[PDB]
Amino acid sequence: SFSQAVSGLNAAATNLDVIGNNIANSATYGFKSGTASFADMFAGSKVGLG
Amino acid sequence: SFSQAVSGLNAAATNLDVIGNNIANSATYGFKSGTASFADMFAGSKVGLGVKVAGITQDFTDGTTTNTGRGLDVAISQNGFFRLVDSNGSVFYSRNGQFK
Amino acid sequence: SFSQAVSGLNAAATNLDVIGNNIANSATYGFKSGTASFADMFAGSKVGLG
Amino acid sequence: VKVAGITQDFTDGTTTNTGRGLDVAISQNGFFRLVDSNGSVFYSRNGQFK
Amino acid sequence: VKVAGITQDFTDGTTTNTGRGLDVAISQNGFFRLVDSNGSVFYSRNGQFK
Amino acid sequence: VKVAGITQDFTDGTTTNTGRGLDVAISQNGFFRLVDSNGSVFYSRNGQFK
Amino acid sequence: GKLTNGALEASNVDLSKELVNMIVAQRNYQSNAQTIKTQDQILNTLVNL
Amino acid sequence: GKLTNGALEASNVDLSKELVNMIVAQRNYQSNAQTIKTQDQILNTLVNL
Amino acid sequence: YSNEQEQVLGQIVLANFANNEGLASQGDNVWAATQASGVALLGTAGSGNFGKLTNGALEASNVDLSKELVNMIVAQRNYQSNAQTIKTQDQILNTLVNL
Amino acid sequence: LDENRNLVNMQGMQLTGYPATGTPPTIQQGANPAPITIPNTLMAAKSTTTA
Repeated sequence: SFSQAVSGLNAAATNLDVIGNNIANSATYGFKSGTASFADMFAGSKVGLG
Repeated sequence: SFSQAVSGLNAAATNLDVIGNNIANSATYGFKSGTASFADMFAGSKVGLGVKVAGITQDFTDGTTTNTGRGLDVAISQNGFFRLVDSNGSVFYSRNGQFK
Repeated sequence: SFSQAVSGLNAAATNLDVIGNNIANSATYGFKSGTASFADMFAGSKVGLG
Repeated sequence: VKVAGITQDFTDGTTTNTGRGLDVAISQNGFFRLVDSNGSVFYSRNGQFK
Repeated sequence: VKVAGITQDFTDGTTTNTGRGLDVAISQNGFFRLVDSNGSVFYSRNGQFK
Repeated sequence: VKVAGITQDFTDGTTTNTGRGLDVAISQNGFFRLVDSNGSVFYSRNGQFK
Repeated sequence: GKLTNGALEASNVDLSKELVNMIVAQRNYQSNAQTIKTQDQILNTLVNL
Repeated sequence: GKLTNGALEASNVDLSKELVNMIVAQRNYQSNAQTIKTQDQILNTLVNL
Repeated sequence: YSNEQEQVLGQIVLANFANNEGLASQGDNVWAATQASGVALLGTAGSGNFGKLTNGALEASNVDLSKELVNMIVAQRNYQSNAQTIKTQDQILNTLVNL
Repeated sequence: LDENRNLVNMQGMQLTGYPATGTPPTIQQGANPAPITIPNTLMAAKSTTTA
């Protein structure tokens, strides 16, 4: 199905986005770095959903 | 007839899906890759009847211990599991040490 | 009658079925490929039976 | 032959991401009790609200 | 068409120097003779010796 | 091709002085023997203690 | 096993080994689907006979 | 179950599963056209006889 | 073990059969010895008529798709040939019965 | 493995093999095989007899 692929793809989109923001703010002063934290998803079945 | 195909066909589809999940989870920290294991079926005759999926088995070989520098980030090196609980009271087990 | 043909027809289906299973069993780990073997028949007369 | 019944696979699907405020997800068994204007009561799973 | 057979090439390749002591390489015709477990006499040319 | 195995080259390195006291190197074959808190026995070659 | 502080654990999923498997999985699924042709043709064949 | 503020539930339906069911339904339904046709043809023989 | 020793919790036992192709598959990927299929004829993994046990490896599917993708086609063409026979058989019987 | 700690495949079939007896344990060569198991027990302190 398309569900897991879409979820992974728009998760990697945010993963690139946070790196882009971190790079763009590599010169600000009161800045704390950012990182994404993911968590996979399962239904009642044994096969995952993204 | 169709039984020899569609059932096996299903297996193939399922395989791709789990593969996709691996690709979709190559960045999650507390994740374990999973692979499908199949098994044939037979009637009383000498002809097959397709394939049923037997089990989605994970591979618990430990990964790389990448660091972050935060204090509340611990990682297991061998066999073991963090024991988590929920508000209701149920129990769970995990390996992601990214606490808070 | 149908005997000279229908049996072979059934045989043909089996020859296909044993292939289909092998197509389906192309991902299992302990499988062994399988084929079929046939044999003609002869009645009292010298005409084949199927 | 017959029709014993018409069933529905109640295995919950994927939880998408929309970012809106008035969107809610149900991770397991659980329903939303809604009322009609006249006072009737139905039960649904849609998370679209406003 | 059949497959008349598979023919191996018996030209001597290059001679890499690894520095270990328990390893050799044959320069011309000749094969190492080995016997495993029960019996049987196998022939080889690899020089990596445990 | 089957990966027969990953071998290790056990020649000695270059002896480098560091000026500390809790550090010893071996000039030829030999291994330091260490005990784990779990009682397991391990062997090593880096001489740098605490 | 020991608990290392200030570190986490990777996903142990290697991409160089999964992309090659996905090609085989796709072509295997296509080959499985190829039987439905003969099978559907046979059925049509049995019916239109 | 649990809740999540900002999300939606999918349709839990798969096309790859469903199309092949539709094929066997197309083939299985036809396999019933043949029984009714051979069940009526025989009767057409009797009335003409 | 934690006492720098190790037990022997068992040894894997193989099974070599003089006759083959009599092993009746039993659903799951297991075979059963039947009549004339031969006795179990046990034996360890070391010597005799037995093979090595590679650790961490698994058997392949023993099928090459290129081979059956054409056997399927030729078997199909055989199937419509049969059907043309059986079509002819139905046709023949048809003309005679209506006559 | 299993909760009963047995060498079992994907369908509930115990792997069978030669058992081991004696102290120190050693396998047999003609015994009827019994299902292999991985007990979580402790070794006993066997006193010295020869040196």
